[PDB]
Amino acid sequence: DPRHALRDPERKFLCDRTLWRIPFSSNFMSMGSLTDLGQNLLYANAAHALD
Amino acid sequence: EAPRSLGPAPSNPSLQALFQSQPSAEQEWHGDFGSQPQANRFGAILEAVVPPRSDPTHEKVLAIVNALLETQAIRRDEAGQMYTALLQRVARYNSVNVQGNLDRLIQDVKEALAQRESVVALNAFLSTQPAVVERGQENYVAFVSALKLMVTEAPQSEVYQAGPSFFFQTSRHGSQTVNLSQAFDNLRPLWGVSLLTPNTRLLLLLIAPFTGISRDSYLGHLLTLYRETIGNTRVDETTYNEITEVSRADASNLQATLNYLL
Repeated sequence: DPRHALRDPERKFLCDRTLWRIPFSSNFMSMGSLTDLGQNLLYANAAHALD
Repeated sequence: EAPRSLGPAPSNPSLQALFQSQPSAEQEWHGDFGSQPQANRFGAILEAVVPPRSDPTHEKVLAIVNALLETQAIRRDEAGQMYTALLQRVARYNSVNVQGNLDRLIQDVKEALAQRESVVALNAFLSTQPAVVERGQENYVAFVSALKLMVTEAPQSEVYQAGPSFFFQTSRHGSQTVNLSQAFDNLRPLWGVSLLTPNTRLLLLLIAPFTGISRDSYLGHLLTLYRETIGNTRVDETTYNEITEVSRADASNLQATLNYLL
């Protein structure tokens, strides 16, 4: 009712018991255990680095 | 129509490897030694007297990967990847037996490519098609013979199954596909006997130039009229070309002649 303080909404989510999944496939889908970008680099014997 | 491999000869992967990874002084595709400087003369003389032995492993693997590129087992942009993988495997398991097997494989793939440089689908289609009808087993037999003759004599024609029906296509990148299953299903009630669908009409128009059919039957009459129409079309094409070329010493003239001509 009036005679009350104004608003300031704040939103947050709470996700429990779940791992954040970032799949290696280009389209982020899972069309098979061996992703297409996993088939790439399979016989390329390269190194790269992860940062 | 892009060149599958870099070599000037699409076949002979060994020759393609020769073209790609050999100096352009040993190859042949179709001076005055003694006046050359001392360094060049002595180098050539020493190389001739004691030839330098080299490993024919990279050349063999390049020939193999060129053969794979020609066979389309390996795409164009992964040729280097497959080349490096094959080199790694061969170096891991290098032996005289492995080199002999590599040479044998190159010879066999070259022979197979040279020899190589639809019918089974038609056989399956004929097998699934009934071979006995109650309206004369001679028009059907001769029509089947004509169909086989035309599919065999066609340079680039495909017969394939698409679900529950068999299709006939006049060319790889064309726009003339005939549903053979439905065409024969329509033709079956009237072998030995306007009422034909465009699919079977197109089939008849395609098979008419390549056909034993008795002229008394309805199919015989239809084939004779289609042959006459096709001959009229060819002679009309010749007349149209002559008339147009003469009249060009206007697109309106082409309009007028086509309208009067069809």
